[PDB]
Amino acid sequence: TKPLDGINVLDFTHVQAGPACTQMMGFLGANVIKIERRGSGDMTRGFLQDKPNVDSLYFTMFNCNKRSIELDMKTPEGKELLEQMIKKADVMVENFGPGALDRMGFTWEYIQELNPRVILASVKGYAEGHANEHLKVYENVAQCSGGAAATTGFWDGPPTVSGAALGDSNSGMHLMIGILAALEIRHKTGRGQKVAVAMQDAVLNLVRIKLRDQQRLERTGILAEYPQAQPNFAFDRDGNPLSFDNITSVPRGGNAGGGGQPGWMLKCKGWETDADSYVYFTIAANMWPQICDMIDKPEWKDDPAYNTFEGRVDKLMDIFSFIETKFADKDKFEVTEWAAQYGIPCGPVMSMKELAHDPSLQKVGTVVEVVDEIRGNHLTVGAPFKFSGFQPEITRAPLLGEHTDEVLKELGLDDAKIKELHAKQVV
Amino acid sequence: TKPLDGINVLDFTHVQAGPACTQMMGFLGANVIKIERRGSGDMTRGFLQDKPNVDSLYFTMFNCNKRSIELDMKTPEGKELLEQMIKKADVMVENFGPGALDRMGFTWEYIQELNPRVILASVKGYAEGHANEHLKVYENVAQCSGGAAATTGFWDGPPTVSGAALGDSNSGMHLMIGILAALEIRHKTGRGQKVAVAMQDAVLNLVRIKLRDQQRLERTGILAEYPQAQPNFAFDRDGNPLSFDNITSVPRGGNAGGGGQPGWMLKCKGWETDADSYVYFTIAANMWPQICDMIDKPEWKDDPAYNTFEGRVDKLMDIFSFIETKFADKDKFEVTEWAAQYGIPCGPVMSMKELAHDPSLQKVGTVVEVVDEIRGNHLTVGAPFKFSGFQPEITRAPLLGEHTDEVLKELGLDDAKIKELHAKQVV
Ligand code: NA
Repeated sequence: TKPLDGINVLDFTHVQAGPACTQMMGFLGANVIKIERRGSGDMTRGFLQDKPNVDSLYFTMFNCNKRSIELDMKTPEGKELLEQMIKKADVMVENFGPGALDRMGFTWEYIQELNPRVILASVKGYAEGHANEHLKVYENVAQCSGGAAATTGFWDGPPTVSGAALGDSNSGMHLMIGILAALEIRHKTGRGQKVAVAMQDAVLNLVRIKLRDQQRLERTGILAEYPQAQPNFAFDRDGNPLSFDNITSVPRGGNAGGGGQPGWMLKCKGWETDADSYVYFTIAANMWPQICDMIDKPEWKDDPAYNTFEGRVDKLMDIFSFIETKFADKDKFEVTEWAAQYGIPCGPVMSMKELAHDPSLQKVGTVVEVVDEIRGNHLTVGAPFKFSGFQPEITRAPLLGEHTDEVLKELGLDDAKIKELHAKQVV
Repeated sequence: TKPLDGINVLDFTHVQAGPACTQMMGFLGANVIKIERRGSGDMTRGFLQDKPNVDSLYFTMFNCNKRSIELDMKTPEGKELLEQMIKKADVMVENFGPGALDRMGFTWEYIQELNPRVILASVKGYAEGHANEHLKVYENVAQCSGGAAATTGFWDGPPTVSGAALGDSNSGMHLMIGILAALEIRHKTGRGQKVAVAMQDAVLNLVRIKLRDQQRLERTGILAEYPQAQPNFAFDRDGNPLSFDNITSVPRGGNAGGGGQPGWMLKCKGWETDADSYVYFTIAANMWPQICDMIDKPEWKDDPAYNTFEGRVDKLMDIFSFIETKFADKDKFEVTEWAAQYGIPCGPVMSMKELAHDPSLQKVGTVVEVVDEIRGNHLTVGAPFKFSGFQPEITRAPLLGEHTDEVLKELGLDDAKIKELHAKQVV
């Protein structure tokens, strides 16, 4: 028994945000019917393919546990089909532009008329009511709109995008929270709701720690845990000093700790010829004696220039630089093992190659080999929530229109009618 | 009616990941009782305070819509009190070290006996059964473990952390999905489950697109949309040109498009003195004619060297450099409007200062002013999901043990018993 067994999802989504939401629902047991445009379908199918005329890894890794039906929703027969499907549905998920679904003939009011129990879930770029609510947002545009780009990277370089899908998949996971919340009250009210997530808002949620920083900066004029708080440390491209004297918006802090304890990205053996030969090393305020033992600096234990966070503000980047010299002949795994002996939070920069072939992630079901006889097997990320009572069973992504007839038969249509729909090119 | 009205949460969490989960449940109506250590409580209270002896902004921005009780769980009386609270709870939430809750007297097995309906939810560093299951993980350590640092930043720079809480808040939002899914299944089964989210796995879920890229690279030996795919553009430390000939793990691509169309971060007027005077500019394949119009390059519309993705691969960075020269005397909002009249979605980098005081975000309830009559008002981020049926009502964060006696009275304790517990230093 899986959490969303019996939950029927009408899935209009494409690209990444929406599809990530409905795929993860499918991993938890939902019956996901992906409605695709006749003859082309989700643009990810043909987006950066690795084999010619085979659905891409972009498509397969975001569309497992779904069935595909092709539908021309601009036809009268298509609209009648939708109406029938909505009456069988628990959740409708879409990421069209503002007002698109209303123009297709299906307002929220009309949807409620068709099915009082159906939840309507949307991914948007900007929140409804925002000055910016209508225009488009790709992955990195949301990262920029939500404060992530401005606070990511280095003080002497540009705003920097995250490799993680802070815009797309993050918004999809946020929409999943919204949909599940709507399911929970429906047990009381018996009624579906409209739920929407703007990509800017999903990013801003994760950037909450930097809105803390903005207020601290306004109130106090300094962020003591940032590199720029160290006198004479940070400079711009042209050699101008960067101190909090002149800083009015949360700056980029390089590899500083964020919402963690102070930390830094330190080089390990092989860093010149291996881009990922680094650890993240933390200096937790309650672990200074342990650190002093590790690096053989007993004289730093009782010295007030070193043994409080306040004392270290003027030299912390010097301390990271010295710690780094201890790792010069050790790889990242052996530095991680060394720090762990002291209980010091520290871990490796894992490469994508290391992650793809890691035995442990395959053991726990986080990296999963999907069985696909048509395209060949591939890896995907599984469910990142682990449950005592069940396990996902991940199955291959559908071919375009693979399940059209199967789905129409479930709506009780006879063979003659299915033949008519094909002949009319409705399906 | 709010989704989680009547859901009683026994909240052991501290720092960021756990508290972000329980706060957002509170925003959706949950009754959150935060169990804190007598005398000190959640470390965020005293972490980077902006005023002496006043709860920090880290604390207040992650602990609205909660009540605080102080409890010594090392005492037999405290353990008995916990047993009573567990019997009235729907969800227990924790982010202690591995085994820590077992050691304080409450194994999953014991918990099930006390209350067959209760859900136990945990934030972990690595998943149960992982080779690294006993490693301590916070924020940037998790960004490193889950593939984000390896794939964020520049090819000639270090692995780079996101300013967004990819580790902590992201893991908390993933746990909330798990909890809501456990509630769904409990409606059918009548039984609670154990759910857990590892920070590595929450990060890797958002890094799915780079696991796409790792398989593409292994299968084909190139990622055509990356800057390194342009011959003689990207160089290493020593001045040698990088190419995918010798790249076997997904590299850092600077400000390339990720899951979006090809893009780059482009300077606008004032970039030397304003760190956030930038726009993200996307070159979507079927927008090339509009882009040619915008930048007055009519020759490029019909030239096969320029008018397809494939043709642009050997010079895309040159094209970006050229487009950037057109923005040198325009600010990021002027550039965005100029692109928008050609139908081109361009995105400004929003500073934290701009976001904190943006009218629109306060209009839609995404940035919210909390009325805090104890500490003075502050801003926070609200619910990033917007519902037709209700609005969150955000109330200020609790003082340490502010609600101890209130909570004990709800358990059925009389004033004499409560007085005894205070005297014995159990609360
Ligand atoms: Na030593």
